[PDB]
Amino acid sequence: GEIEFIESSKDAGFPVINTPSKTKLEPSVFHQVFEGNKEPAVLRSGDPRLKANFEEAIFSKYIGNVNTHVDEYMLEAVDHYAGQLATLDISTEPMKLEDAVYGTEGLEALDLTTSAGYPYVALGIKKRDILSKKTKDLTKLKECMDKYGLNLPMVTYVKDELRSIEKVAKGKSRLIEASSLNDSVAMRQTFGNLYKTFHLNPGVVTGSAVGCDPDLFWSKIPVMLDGHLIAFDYSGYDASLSPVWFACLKMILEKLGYTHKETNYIDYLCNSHHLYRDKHYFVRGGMPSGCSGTSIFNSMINNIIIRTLMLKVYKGIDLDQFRMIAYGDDVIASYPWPIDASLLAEAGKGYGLIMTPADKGECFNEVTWTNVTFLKRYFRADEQYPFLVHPVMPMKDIHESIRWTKDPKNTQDHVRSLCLLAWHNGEHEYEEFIRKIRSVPVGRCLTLPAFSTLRRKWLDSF
RNA sequence: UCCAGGUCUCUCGUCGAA
RNA sequence: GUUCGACGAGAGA
RNA sequence: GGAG
Ligand SMILES: [Mg+2]
Repeated sequence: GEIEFIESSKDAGFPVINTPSKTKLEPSVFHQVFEGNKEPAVLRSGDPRLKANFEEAIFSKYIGNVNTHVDEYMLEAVDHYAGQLATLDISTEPMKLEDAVYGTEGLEALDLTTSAGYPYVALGIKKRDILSKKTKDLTKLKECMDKYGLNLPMVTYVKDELRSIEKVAKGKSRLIEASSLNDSVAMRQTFGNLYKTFHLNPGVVTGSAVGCDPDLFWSKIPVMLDGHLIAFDYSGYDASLSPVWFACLKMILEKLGYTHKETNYIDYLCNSHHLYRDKHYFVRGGMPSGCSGTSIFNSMINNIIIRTLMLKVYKGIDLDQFRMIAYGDDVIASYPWPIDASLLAEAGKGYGLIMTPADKGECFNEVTWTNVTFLKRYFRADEQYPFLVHPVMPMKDIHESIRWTKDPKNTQDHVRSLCLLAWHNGEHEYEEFIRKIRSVPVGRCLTLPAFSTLRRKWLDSF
């Protein structure tokens, strides 16, 4: 992806937006209890912790575009993945507007607690001023879509979240692109049936993990990926994507049954326009993270990409024995024979992708069931029931979370939620976690679940 | 004086009235 | 208890 | 800009 052009929003008849410049995050009562290396991301150019230019840092992800055509490897990649998806019977018929907006099996309602994007954000207008799940009213919505139309600019915000202090110093904060309510609705009408079929079918046929519950899904993964493991990381995947990959996505969408007018919606993802503060800018390429379908489309593209690389690097690879599960850029895969991920990274480079060793490792060495991760979780077979597998989030990540709060009123919910992640590390580790929580006054006021109760509910869930 | 911060998935919690 | 609904939070991508 |  590449920022092609920047103009003042005033030139283009857009207002200055007003982007929150202060974190909601503050140290919690457990800040001194646990060790941690993360702090709230830099949100503004005048952050005292900055050791580099902030705006340069945040837009640096747009590394550029490769100018190459859809080659024979891509075509074969698209054909093979389209053949899997054909078994799922995805309807290309538009989703009913009420279902698209207020929810249906496999697809939750629009989030009414989030911004409505442009122009509503500059008009003081919220989603709740327009939509209500209690009434399921569409009258005010139809009228706002008629009035303001589609293909509105997305609004760039700096994401408020914890980051390593290294990334704080370099100002390497992440950006989100707020989709207009109108475009979210139009997207959901057009692709809603695809969305729900993916959500309902996580696994190696969609090549997607969206819709999964790691507590249950982790036990299925080794059954689905029974070959030699393949995993690697991407650097700035979303923003690294060149237009050729969107061209591929549109082709696979056509093979699914979508027409040109419908695939043209992808042009608004690939060739996108944005508001940041007092600027209006144009990006060619890059998946604008925050558009409707971000996860599904990033995952679909990841399925096209990794097939492409396999086919290019290894002639006589048999994709029918390839298995992969992607969640956006995150991926875990297998092939019956050892695949050199460093060679895939090499081919990836020519396609404008930056692929590095899994989990920020030093070399593209062997990926094993013991060291592989997915959705930041390790895999550990239950010692009692070896066919059941624990999703294991590292305690250090659980520690970073508990050390901060967006509101001390939520302490009970926050800490309970973390317990449900922590116990998969085992009873000893869990009790040490509970103990440190109980080492400060507030901790002793919390209702925390017993290890035995968690294990019991888990086994019961199967 | 106060508000402004995406798409989605999963899970937990508080409310439900069948 | 169980479903389905509305609201809050946490985590992941 | 929205609201009180
Ligand atoms: Mg990964």
